[PDB]
Amino acid sequence: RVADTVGTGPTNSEAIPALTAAETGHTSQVVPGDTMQTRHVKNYHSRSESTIENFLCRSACVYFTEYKNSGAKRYAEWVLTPRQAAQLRRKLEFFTYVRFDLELTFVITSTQQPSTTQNQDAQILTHQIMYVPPGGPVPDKVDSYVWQTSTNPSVFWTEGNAPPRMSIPFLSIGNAYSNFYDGWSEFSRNGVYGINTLNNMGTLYARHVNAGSTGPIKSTIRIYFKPKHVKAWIPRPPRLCQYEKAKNVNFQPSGVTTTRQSITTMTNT
Amino acid sequence: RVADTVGTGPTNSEAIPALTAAETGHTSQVVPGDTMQTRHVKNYHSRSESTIENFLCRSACVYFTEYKNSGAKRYAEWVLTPRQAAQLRRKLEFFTYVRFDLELTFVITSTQQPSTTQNQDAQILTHQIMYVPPGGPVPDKVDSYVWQTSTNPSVFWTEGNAPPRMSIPFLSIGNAYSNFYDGWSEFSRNGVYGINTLNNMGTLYARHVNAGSTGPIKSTIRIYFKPKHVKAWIPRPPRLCQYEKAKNVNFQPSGVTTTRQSITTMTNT
Amino acid sequence: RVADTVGTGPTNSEAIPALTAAETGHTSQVVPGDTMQTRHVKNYHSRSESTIENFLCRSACVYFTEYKNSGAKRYAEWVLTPRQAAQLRRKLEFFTYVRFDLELTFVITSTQQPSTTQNQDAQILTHQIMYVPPGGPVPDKVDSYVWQTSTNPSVFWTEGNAPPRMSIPFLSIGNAYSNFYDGWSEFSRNGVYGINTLNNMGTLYARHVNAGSTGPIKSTIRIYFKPKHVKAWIPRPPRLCQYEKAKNVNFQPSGVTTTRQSITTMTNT
Amino acid sequence: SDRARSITLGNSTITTQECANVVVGYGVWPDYLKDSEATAEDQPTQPDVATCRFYTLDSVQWQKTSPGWWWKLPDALSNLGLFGQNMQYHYLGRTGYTVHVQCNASKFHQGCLLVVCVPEAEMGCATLDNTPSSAELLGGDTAKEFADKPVASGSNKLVQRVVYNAGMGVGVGNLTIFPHQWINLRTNNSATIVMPYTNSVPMDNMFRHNNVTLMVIPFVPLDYCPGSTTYVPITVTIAPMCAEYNGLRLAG
Amino acid sequence: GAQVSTQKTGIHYTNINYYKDAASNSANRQDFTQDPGKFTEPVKDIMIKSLPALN
Amino acid sequence: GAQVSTQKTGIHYTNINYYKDAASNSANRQDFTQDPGKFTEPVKDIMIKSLPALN
Amino acid sequence: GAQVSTQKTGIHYTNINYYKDAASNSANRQDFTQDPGKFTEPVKDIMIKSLPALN
Amino acid sequence: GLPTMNTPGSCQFLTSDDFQSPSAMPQYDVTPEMRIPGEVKNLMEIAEVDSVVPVQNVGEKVNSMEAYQIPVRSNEGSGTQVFGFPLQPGYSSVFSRTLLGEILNYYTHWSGSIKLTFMFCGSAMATGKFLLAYSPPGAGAPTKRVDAMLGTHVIWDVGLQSSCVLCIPWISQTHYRFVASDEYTAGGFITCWYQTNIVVPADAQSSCYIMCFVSACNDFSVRLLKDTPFISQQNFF
Amino acid sequence: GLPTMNTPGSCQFLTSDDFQSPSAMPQYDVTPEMRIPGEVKNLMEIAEVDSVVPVQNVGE
Amino acid sequence: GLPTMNTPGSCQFLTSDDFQSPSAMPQYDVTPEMRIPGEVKNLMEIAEVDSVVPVQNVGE
Ligand SMILES: O=C(O)c1ccc(NS(=O)(=O)c2ccc(N3C(=O)c4ccccc4C3=O)cc2)cc1
Ligand SMILES: *C(=O)CCCCCCCCCCCCC
Ligand SMILES: *C(=O)CCCCCCCCCCCCC
Ligand SMILES: *C(=O)CCCCCCCCCCCCC
Repeated sequence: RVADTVGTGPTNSEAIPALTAAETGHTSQVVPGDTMQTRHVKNYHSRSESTIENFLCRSACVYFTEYKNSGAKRYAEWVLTPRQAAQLRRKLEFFTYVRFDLELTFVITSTQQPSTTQNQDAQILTHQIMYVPPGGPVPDKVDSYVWQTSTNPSVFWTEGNAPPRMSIPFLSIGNAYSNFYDGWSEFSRNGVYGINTLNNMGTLYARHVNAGSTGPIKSTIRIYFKPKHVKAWIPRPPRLCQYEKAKNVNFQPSGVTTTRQSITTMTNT
Repeated sequence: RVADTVGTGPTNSEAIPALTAAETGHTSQVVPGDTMQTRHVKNYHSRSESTIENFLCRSACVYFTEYKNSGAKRYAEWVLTPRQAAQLRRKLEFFTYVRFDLELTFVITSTQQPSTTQNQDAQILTHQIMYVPPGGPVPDKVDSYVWQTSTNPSVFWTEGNAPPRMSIPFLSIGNAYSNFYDGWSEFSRNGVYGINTLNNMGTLYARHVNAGSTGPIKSTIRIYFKPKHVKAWIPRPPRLCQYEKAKNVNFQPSGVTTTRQSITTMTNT
Repeated sequence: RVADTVGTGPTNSEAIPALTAAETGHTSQVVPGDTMQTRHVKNYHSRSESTIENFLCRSACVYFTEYKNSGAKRYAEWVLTPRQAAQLRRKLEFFTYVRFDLELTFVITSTQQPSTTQNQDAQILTHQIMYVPPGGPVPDKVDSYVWQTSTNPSVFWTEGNAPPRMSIPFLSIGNAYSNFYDGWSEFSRNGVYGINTLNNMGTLYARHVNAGSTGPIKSTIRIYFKPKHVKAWIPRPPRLCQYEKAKNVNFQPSGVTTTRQSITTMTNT
Repeated sequence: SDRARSITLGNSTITTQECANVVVGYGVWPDYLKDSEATAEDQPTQPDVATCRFYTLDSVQWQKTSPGWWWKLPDALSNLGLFGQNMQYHYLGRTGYTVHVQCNASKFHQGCLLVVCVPEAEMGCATLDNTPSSAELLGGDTAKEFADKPVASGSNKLVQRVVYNAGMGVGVGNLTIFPHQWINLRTNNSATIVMPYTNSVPMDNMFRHNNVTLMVIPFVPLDYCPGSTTYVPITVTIAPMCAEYNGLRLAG
Repeated sequence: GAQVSTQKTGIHYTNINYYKDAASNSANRQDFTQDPGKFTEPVKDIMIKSLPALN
Repeated sequence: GAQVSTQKTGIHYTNINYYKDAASNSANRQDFTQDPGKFTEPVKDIMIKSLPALN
Repeated sequence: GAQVSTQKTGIHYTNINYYKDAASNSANRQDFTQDPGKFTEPVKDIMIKSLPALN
Repeated sequence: GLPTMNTPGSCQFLTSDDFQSPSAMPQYDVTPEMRIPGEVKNLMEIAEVDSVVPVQNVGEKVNSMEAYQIPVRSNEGSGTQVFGFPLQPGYSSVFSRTLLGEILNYYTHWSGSIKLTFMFCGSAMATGKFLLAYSPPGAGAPTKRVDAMLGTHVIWDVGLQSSCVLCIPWISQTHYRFVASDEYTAGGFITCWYQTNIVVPADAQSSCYIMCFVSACNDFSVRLLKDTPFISQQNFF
Repeated sequence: GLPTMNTPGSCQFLTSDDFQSPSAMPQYDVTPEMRIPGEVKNLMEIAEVDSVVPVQNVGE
Repeated sequence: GLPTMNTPGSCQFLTSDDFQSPSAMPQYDVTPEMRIPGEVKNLMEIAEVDSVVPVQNVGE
């Protein structure tokens, strides 16, 4: 981790650690004792908060969807990506290739909707969240045969309990997920660009298992991703521009930095 | 599990691994190095997802019934079979004989029913699910003496808790359950065909133990089967046709495959 | 801990333990056997309730705020300090420098607010409390992108469960928190006095994650601090005056003690 | 002494008199694929000295106003030699590179270039609901150029090229985490980077994925006084390293 | 009476059985023995590849 | 990795730590060391009772 | 089959794995190995400070 | 069963918690790893890498490459300033979007030494000397060369070897400093002056540029994760 | 009793979970096994068996 | 799972309780200690120190 400062006295020598050539593409290994007289300091500081498995291993909200126990929008569909929401996305894009296991956690809430229904009296709601791996049947309605879940992972959750959670393995067909792809999936080099199937990891469906009330209730499910067991390769400059789309790297040109008055001024504007 | 590819150089030999006779009823044991030059590859792939105790060991919804705390249909009756619902049924019918222990899990939900009752105010519902082994008394009403459960297994469940579950042994009188029976139970060879008593495993009853509200509440119980400790013998071709009935193998004649334009075309229709 | 009394007989000696000079700034070490005849007593008393890690290690309410699921004041903001509430503050100010780990515990309650809304029917409330370390984005509304919590610690709590709690390390940039600062942060010695950044430890935000009801509900969150793993240095006279402000040591001049009739009277007034 | 260098690959030899060392990747030198990382079961083709040798690309003038240039690596050598004839007959291949950029000018000239090899440099589009076409990203040994002003948004399949965002939406001054050297005209006249194969798969098709992009970007413009040479070229030379190919089929 | 077994990896876990019936135990997930030679090669005579199947 | 320590009496208890941070541990209640001699008797010369404080 | 490891301090804790998959385990927090020499000093020749970078 | 009791914090979702949870796909074997070049195991690996600093950033310079360039020229006399900016990465306009500075808007606290490198990009006939100074805080910025040579400084002579390093020692009352602006944990000021004029012959440009780089030393550390103020959204993308 | 704390994922029904659960019929002894020909222990056993491919499949 | 039973006093917040609770900031290393003069470990240390008594306290 952090290294200890070593004491140094006066010099007058043919050594020149301060002078260097930065054209070589090498970062100089100069320490403070080289350029000045220092005392010996014992350092007890650590670099344990800046591990990759600390930086990326906190739950982050990626998406939220709504669905109702009446009318249209009886269920919610979402294709799992960590690219809908800015904050998690930016952190993963300090790297080109990442490999991790997910832990999904769901915060499901319900809100009574305005109506003129007399004598509402909800029963407790039970919700079903169904993970469907790539390919295979997709529910086209609440009350299809796809919600049987004979071989699709699924959880059921009654209100007023702890959030559900489940672990997902590393599901890539590649040896790492890629956050950037500089190519086309077609051999003609036509169609969509930057689209790849290394990051597929199914679709998520959510519904009510009962309409408890005679009146309308609308639920909101929020999905949290927590990377764990992380490994990362090839670091990249942070994103400077705001994101526009979830499938593209497209951007509006942004200035390098914010301005200031002069090149000698000691304040920001 | 998966085997390692072995490197091979040029050949010119009296050996003929590629030529075979497929009339012998033997599947050829040719590997890629036989027919071409290969490199040596180490494989670290496994066949752990295709074990029979992975394939069949996930909960699957088999049935659901409804019952009310008022009027007619005060309780639900169901004879335990894994043949009401398509998805579980198809998986078990990759085999002729299977032997397993069940784990039943019940998802019980309640929904307020429309009425003109003023000042409804439900108390928490408690439900009783009663397993009755083959033979013995059958409840003919809610509030019969059969719900005493002196010697019938039974569970009680109050709303807003975890789903009940219970394990069931292997209950066959035979040494395995049979998924197919090519015979009659009668010695005359009259009556129903394909009916056998190796797969009996009682009837399930479900009711409300209280009507909490002054208004009407209707509950829905969903039964989930999870095979475990599985053993299976004699594999069979998968079902090609849609199922029609739960006691018969009856089918509508279906084509072998879907069509395409030509025998040289590289797309489906 | 407590020491044992030692027996003593008559004296007539050139020893003078009773006579002392109190000008020396030394507290006399006279024990009762010095000035009179005593018996030998075994003491089994202990000083275990007057440890610093007993005195300061009990939960104490520091603040409470309110927020609603409708209208203005959708969330609550509070900068963490143990100086809003008198009782905890006074105990810590028996010392100049303290060092401890917090344990936060939150008691969150909700109260229905009067309205003319017909057919209210609340769903269970879920609350989010978000800790934001010094610097970084601050939510400016309910439904901002800051409540994503990609890297800010956060808890979610559904009603009718145990209070949340979390431990916080010792977060000072100094080697101890200071309860007193006799200086300015500016080098000019202008601006606010007694203001220092050794005691920064972020801001706390709290909101509803759903409005469950059609009618208005107002919640109250109460924050409890419990010091633990305490170390304390340099003791100080207790506060004699009532506190006025949370950032100042400002006071109204108070008499030394309460009065009594005479210097020979044996009662208080 | 430390400034002289010679690199020999196949027929080719490069010699420089001013050299800033050689940068090697992420401290990984090109190697052939192992049999404990391989997936494909056929015997590789390894042409050796018919693929792994220096190829010069077209030169491009450095002017007082020039914004920069980029070349996408497997598709800038795709028409050249037997490197180009092995990647259209095979489905797979993997290779590292040695990139050598030359630019010589007098001791009365000044300027500075940044030479970077950027893994998977995916580049934005001027219009925000389209992605670029393959005729705006890929040259073929001709360099594509950046712009100094934003590309206007039409109904475009154009690339958003601006030097200061690098066409990727990042600060251009932070491209120094990628293997890099500077050509500063008062010091050195050449730069050498040796890239290893970087991908998340052991081999990949090279006619629809570009796994590296070379960019040469002026940070200090070219300047000289009247009477000096006004034409200063920048030549790029690229050699494959440990090329393999697998999956022999028909051309295309 | 705890069993310690290896986990599925690209460590170890501990398990105690709590019930008196062996139908209450968790599913057997880690049984990987197999023998495809009953369904492939059910022939009485031994087939050798690199020799005629029929003489 | 359990610690066994004595209880406060006029027996013993068992404790296991469950978390990887040492700020998650329960409070230290049983530390009874003390030294009042910093605040009482801070004088440079050693005071002996049964002798004049000032000669 | 318990592991006993040291906590982060300015003691020890106990952990048992309960599941048969190694993707169910808690996050690895205490891996502190590092090597900045891939990204700093990627040069082929060894640079010695206190000697010219270019002769 | 076994008598148990629940404590505060049961049935909560803390986003920083580490607990075990069952897999939704059991007995799934993951694909093998391959060695990919340039594995990262710490973010202080990639904060020790030089990154061009946009010292200029005055009006319309941030929308060009002129931000990174620092003017120097032949002028009458010497002892005129070249640049000045305050030490406070992850706050200052100059340093907030540098590679060092963006691994430091995810943290509340920072400690250790920082090394600036300068690279002279004139012609090879140009020559000059500079005074690269750093002043601890408590007396404001130096406004003359003679005020600036009372702090830490290095005199840089340009010849062969076209770079020089000004290493900024850690001189602080506290062990850590805030990333965000506070006057209690003020950093000091970094300034540059002509020690000697830029001297050129005829037919060589008398205007030259300097480029600046910044990286952390090996005694550097960061602490206390937080959200960055530099990414936003109004809706899902 | 023993101080405990519940974590996320308590009182959920995950369909892929493996936990122990009490038997509804305790001390029930199951019928003996017999050796039945052709036991299957993996599905890659029965994917290694030749199967006639319908190459033609054009209209009727 | 393991059969358990809850006792009275579950889901209460007693202000005097000592239980362990997870940290909101994991792997956070705290600043080193320094020796500061006059550490206090008991309050009977600082009750053994002489303090001027206001014996008179009659009116003003
Ligand atoms: O609270 C958070 O966790 C949360 C809040 C905001 C957020 N990101 S955001 O870009 O600020 C954002 C802000 C609002 C919405 N949004 C709505 O508020 C809404 C209401 C009704 C339908 C659809 C939507 C919907 O897309 C979506 C994203 C992420 C998470
Ligand atoms: C062998 O079983 C003894 C090993 C130690 C057992 C620890 C038991 C854990 C708690 C009891 C589980 C009891 C289930 C009925
Ligand atoms: C040393 O720690 C081993 C002694 C026996 C440990 C019994 C553990 C009790 C149950 C597990 C607690 C685990 C907390 C993460
Ligand atoms: C090694 O694992 C044996 C050490 C003692 C184990 C105590 C186990 C604690 C209670 C059981 C946890 C079981 C999780 C499935």
